[PDB]
Amino acid sequence: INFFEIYNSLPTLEEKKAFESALNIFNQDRQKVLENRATEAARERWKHDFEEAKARGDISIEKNLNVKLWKWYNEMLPLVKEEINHCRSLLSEKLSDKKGLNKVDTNRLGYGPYLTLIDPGKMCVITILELLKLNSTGGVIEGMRTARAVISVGKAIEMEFRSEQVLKKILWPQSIRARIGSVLISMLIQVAKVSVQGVDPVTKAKVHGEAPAFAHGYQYHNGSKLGVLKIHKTLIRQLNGERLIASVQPQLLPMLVEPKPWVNWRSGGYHYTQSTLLRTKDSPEQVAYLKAASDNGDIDRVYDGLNVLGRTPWTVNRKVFDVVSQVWNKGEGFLDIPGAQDEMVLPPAPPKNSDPSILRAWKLQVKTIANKFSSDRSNRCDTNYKLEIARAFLGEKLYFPHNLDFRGRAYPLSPHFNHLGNDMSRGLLIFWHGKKLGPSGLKWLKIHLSNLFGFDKLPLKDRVAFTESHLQDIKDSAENPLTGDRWWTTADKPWQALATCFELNEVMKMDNPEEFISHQPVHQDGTCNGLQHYAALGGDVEGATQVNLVPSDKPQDVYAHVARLVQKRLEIAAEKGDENAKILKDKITRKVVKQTVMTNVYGVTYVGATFQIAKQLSPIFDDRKESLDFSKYLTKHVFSAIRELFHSAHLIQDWLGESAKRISKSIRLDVDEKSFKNGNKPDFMSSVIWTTPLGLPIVQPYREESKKQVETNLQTVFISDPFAVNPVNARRQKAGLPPNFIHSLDASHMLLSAAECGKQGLDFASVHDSYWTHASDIDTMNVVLREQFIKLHEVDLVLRLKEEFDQRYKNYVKIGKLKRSTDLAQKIIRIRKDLSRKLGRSTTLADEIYFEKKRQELLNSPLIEDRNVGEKMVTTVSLFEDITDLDALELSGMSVLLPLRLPEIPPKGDFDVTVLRNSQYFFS
Amino acid sequence: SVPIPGIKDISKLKFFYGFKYLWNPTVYNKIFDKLDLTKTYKHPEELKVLDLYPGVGIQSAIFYNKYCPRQYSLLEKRSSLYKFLNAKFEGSPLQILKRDPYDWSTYSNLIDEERIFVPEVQSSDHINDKFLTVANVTGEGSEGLIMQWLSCIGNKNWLYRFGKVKMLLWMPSTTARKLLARPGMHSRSKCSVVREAFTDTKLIAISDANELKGFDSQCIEEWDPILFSAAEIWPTKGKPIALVEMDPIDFDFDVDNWDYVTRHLMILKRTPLNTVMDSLGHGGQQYFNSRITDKDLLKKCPIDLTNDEFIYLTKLFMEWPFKPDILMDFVDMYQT
RNA sequence: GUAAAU
DNA sequence: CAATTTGCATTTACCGACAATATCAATA
DNA sequence: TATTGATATAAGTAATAAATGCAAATTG
Ligand SMILES: *O[C@H]1[C@@H](O)[C@H](n2cnc3c(=O)[nH]c(N)nc32)O[C@@H]1COP(=O)(O)OP(=O)(O)OP(=O)(O)O
Repeated sequence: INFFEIYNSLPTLEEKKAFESALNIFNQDRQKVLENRATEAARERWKHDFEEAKARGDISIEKNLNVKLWKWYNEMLPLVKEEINHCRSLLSEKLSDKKGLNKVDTNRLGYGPYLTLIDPGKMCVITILELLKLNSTGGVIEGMRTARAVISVGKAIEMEFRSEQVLKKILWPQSIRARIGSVLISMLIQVAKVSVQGVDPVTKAKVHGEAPAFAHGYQYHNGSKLGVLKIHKTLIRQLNGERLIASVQPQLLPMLVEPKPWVNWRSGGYHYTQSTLLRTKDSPEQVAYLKAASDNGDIDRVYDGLNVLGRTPWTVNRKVFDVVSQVWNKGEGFLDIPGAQDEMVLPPAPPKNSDPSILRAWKLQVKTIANKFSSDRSNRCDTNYKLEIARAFLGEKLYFPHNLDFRGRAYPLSPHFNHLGNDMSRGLLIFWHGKKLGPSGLKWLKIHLSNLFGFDKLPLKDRVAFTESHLQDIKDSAENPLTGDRWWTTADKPWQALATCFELNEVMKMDNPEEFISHQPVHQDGTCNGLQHYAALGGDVEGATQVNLVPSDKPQDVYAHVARLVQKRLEIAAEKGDENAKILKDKITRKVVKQTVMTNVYGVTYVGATFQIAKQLSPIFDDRKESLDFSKYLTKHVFSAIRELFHSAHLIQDWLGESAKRISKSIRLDVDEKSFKNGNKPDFMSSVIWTTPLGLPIVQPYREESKKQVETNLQTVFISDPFAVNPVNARRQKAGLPPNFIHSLDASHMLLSAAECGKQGLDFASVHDSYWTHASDIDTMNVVLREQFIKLHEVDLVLRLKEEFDQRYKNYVKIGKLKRSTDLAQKIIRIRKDLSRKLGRSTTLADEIYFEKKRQELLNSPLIEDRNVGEKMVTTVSLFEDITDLDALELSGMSVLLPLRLPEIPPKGDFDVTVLRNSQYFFS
Repeated sequence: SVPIPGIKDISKLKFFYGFKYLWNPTVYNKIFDKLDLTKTYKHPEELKVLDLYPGVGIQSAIFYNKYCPRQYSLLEKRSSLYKFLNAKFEGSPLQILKRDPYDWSTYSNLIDEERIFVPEVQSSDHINDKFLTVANVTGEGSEGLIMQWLSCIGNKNWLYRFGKVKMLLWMPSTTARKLLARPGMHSRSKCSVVREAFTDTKLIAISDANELKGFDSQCIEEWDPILFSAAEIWPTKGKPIALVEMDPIDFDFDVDNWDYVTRHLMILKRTPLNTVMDSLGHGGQQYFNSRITDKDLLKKCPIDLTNDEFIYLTKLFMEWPFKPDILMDFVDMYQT
């Protein structure tokens, strides 16, 4: 059924409201059935399939696959019951401390209580689905890696146990998950049977036989063993023939009921499925900090912004869907779709008595061909799954609940089909609600078409003139999308341009353009968002002017400026002998310098710029494989040109990086109750934490993960422990502080703007930097954007950041060396010797830290006696407070506990941020 | 004839790329007396001989002086050693070249296209009396080169298309210990298996006396190594240096399937053979239990197995109807 | 590796 | 301290990345 | 009596020392 067309045909708005209410109350049940995962339902499905196929007959079909799965479960259940009974019989007084071989000692007590809780059949279904779900994953040709399989089984059992528990605490360690998974997987290896057919090398005749469906094994890769589970080829073909995705768990799909509003981090998004506000991969510190902030109640605005982002309804486009369907039905590769590849082709076997270079080349050719074939197959499967979702959800309300990564940027829950996808997935989505085009709708729609061609740096007048100069082309391209002028496929973003051409054709055909109702979103794309935020932070003038902060009637583009600078530099340098200039002088385009310049302020080294320009030079005819010399030369020249172009941003970058370096090399006082045991060098357990204006706390996890071997029934898996703590990473914190800070400031701005737009009754959809609204409400959206950016950047954010660092890392001690000839060093030596000569220890730094903590406890408490004692108690840290120039103090030696100081803020510029209210050419 | 270098000239050099060399002519004299080169090579005058990684070249000079072969060629790419050899052996009948032995293109171009050094192809029945090769791969991380040459022995493509070419190879003591293990020892691995299958080597010289504990004590008697002090090698710091002689022998098995079986049966070494056959493929354990009738074989660990029963296991595995992609995989395991 | 953002 | 070394901007998602396992050594 | 730390595995995506691509960093 096509509910969208019925809604559009509704004459009266009251009728529309009644229809929406009826649709929601009817579709609650459909959402409930769509959201629920099928384990027990899979059980009776398999049972019914087996009982119905027992009467009809026996074949080798998908029904036969379900029958054999039912038989596998039926044979599993006695084994699981026997194992659980064996575990339960051990719960009596534990007479033997170390007898019963090693299984009883190391595994029976290890995972006894864990298996006895969940129902056996649920775990059997979980493991069967888990193994039949991840065929050919992790680099294995026809199987999965053992560690990934066992860990996934353990986590699935965790989720099932928690789902049972809430309908009636603790989260299991990684080792327990690994052991449970290994036990179940080994049992299924034992009990898996399937009939196979093959040829005999002696009889040359078919010999029917039975072999286990799953078989453990090991494979090598560059001198490293790698455990692997293998699946028989017959099961592989049956899984391939099992439609596309029928029994393999579909878990995350767009909703139909309006999403549940966010109130706390645990409750949000889907109705009956738990969700989290932050996508914490494996870190517990982020979860703890987010829970503390939510309990305090300082993230309300984030909740409102996410609710507004997830409250907008979507529909699947119809004409674009028809075009995609007609392109896909040809079974080939279009400009965008890679296509479907039929067969796998290989070069013939070379003679073994040939030079080893020939064999090596043949091996590389085979590997490359296999990788290309598999990449094409994966892309085809992804596009096919997207099209299946689009066809299934055609003509019905779609809602996209959102979350935030640890920085704060918003991403939808639906991973496969969402508005952040590629151009094909972006074309297939339009707003459910329709708005009156109005006097300004035509202009903005024409601007959108103009800037989907790449013409986004032209004045609005030039853009509308260009759009109106191609009315015949638009009409021809929209009247027959395929087998015609093919003008839409020449766009920079083809399918969005096709949809906008449809909308323009309809509005041109209409006699009265003002009353036309259009559902097409209009992309208002921010220009150099990172540079804009850097200019707003530092308060620069020239940097603000070059990034369209100041009001002007003509676009200013930094990427074009740097491209022209590079071209002039090379032309001056091309006179004598620069053959690299001969190859690349006029062939320098805005894209390469755009990428390099835009990433430069985040700390891109030479290798990153080289790789970026090499990637953006491959389709520029220079070469297909070897462009590294040209790329290196161009990176050198680009760095030489940009070294002086940005100055205010670089100071903030350097300050943030050095602050990250200082924080990541500091040890606190309180948690040092247990000595670091190295005598001299402690282990650092401090990570950069800061709070954005929206209140969301960002904790850079960036920890050095240590992996160990934990014994399992199958093998010993090499895994890490997420719950376990460990020292932070030295380089990642410094390398990621400024990118994270800039990528969180714009996310905060987007959240504020979305909240205001929702308060103003608008439809808002934001792809990170860019924001989508209707073609009519663009003016109000722009006003809201400017107002909210002004409110966000009316304060010196870096000053508040330094204040937050000072308040949080208040009593932190760094370790550093001092010159022995210094009088202060001699005083510190005298104090340490006087304190620790009678105690016995050789003035160990741990005792000094403990006594400094004691001084902090005494002299900071408001007790008069405690204050007097603190005045009568002096330590190394307490003594070293006379001079505020800690760096200038030090400028062999003995290390002491230097206090943690952060550098002075870079000088804030004299620029008025408010001026951009009239700067129309700032975000468009 | 050819002036042998001395210790002072060697110490004047700066970089040796980690390769350890011996520089006393007495040890080379006794090694050549004991080694019995002249018995296998009926006419050393007509012998055409190739040398790999010469370096110092003292052994080169001693060999040429004592035997006077038809053509003895030095293949080097290291700059300092090449300059040293060019300076010392100026105008010598010794042929100094500048090519890198690591690349197969070096041998291909030097033999086929350029025809500078053309050995004569003989039958694979007896030792090629007209061709001899010498290698000095003593680098820390250059074990892969030796192992690839060992594989090329079986495959017969690199230099063994000419027949049963004898090699006098210098290798680190640990590599020799890995490559000279006997069934039941704790140093047994696939490298030892391929060495035993393709060649019948005999250790000749070894630096560290205490290092002899690693090898099988039974075989030391008929090997009779020549012991020389650790201070004899110029790069005194580093691991000991051993010598092995390579004599390829005829084989009656298929290299690819035997290699697959030995590689997948050496991952689990200490596990009994009863439960390790499952690693070969789906259901291989049942078939191998049915086919094998020697129970002592099933009670033996893969370390205890010698190459004969490895060939046997390969033969049983060929007749198995439900064999996996042993060759149909075509060495496609992982791209990353 | 491919797509998405700066 | 001058000489040698290490990794290479951040994020999300998806597929085929995710240095890993087994056996012999040392210690609590 | 377990519990850790060490080492080989494969075998062209090498090693070495040269000369960086350039900080920014151990470290000997
Ligand atoms: O070029 C990549 C690619 O071939 C492969 N690779 C890495 N991650 C994946 C993945 O998730 N899926 C597939 N199919 N292939 C993958 O590894 C090659 C080399 O990677 P790098 O060593 O450059 O490391 P990284 O993944 O971080 O590279 P990049 O994506 O930042 O360029």
